[PDB]
Amino acid sequence: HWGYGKHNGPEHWHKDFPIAKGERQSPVDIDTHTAKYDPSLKPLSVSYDQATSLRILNNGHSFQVTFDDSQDKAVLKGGPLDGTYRLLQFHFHWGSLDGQGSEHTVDKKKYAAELHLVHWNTKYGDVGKAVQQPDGLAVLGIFLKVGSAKPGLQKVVDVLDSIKTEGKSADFTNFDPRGLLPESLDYWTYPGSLTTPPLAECVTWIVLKEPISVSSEQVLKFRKLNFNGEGEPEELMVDNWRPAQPLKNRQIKASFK
Ligand SMILES: [N]S(=O)(=O)[C][C][C][C][C]C123[B@]45[B@]67[B@@]89[C@@]1%10B81%11B698B746B814B562B%10%1143
Ligand SMILES: [Zn+2]
Repeated sequence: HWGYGKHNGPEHWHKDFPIAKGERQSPVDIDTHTAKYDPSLKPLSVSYDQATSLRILNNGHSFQVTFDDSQDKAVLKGGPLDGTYRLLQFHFHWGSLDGQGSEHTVDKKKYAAELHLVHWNTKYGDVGKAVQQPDGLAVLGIFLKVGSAKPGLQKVVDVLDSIKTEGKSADFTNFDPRGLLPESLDYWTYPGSLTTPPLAECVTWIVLKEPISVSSEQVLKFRKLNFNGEGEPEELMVDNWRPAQPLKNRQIKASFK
């Protein structure tokens, strides 16, 4: 039922998910001048050398690449985190035009898209249990700007024609998520939520300062996907982003000066 349209979009979500108006919702505007440099923050540890991608799926809200999270193969640790977080999946949010699409904003600037690498804390054993905990998930967010192509994204965009509509999926092995990362691991961090229903307040957000560049042709392939199932009226999967939510009683910390 929920989606991104006029009648079922983000302003409606609180009716099914009342935490939508809670105290630690995501995304937020990152006011770069108000973020506090915290010299006690550690460098982020991203260990993706043994990542095993499995499948790529159109879920009717975005597309996602799912990983084998049954062992510690692709993990996030360090930064603001305590313990080890396993990579479950990545997905994107994007716009109908290049001036919107990101969920987080930086001094009110919207990027063309935002990549989310979703990880869960191994202390809770499974993602279902982790979503019920205030430190259950760590999501690494990366902004996409339009310019030069990202070579490491191309394997992903080339299979999107095979998952056009909601419910389609395909085998998607040997995809290396290291090829989606920018040079710097400088980050902002704050406590927040899932940006899609159920909007659970379980996420340590880690948002990279450095965007990656993708080409117009790459982002145009995102915009050919459909929210609808095959046999329903065609509704392009664009503008699948939640807008910035109130910061309330939170401080955004920066790993860098
Ligand atoms: N946009 S985001 O905040 O990166 C989404 C983060 C969570 C994605 C993975 C999920 B959410 B809860 B638990 C796990 B199951 B249920 B719903 B289902 B989706 B998958
Ligand atoms: Zn997301």
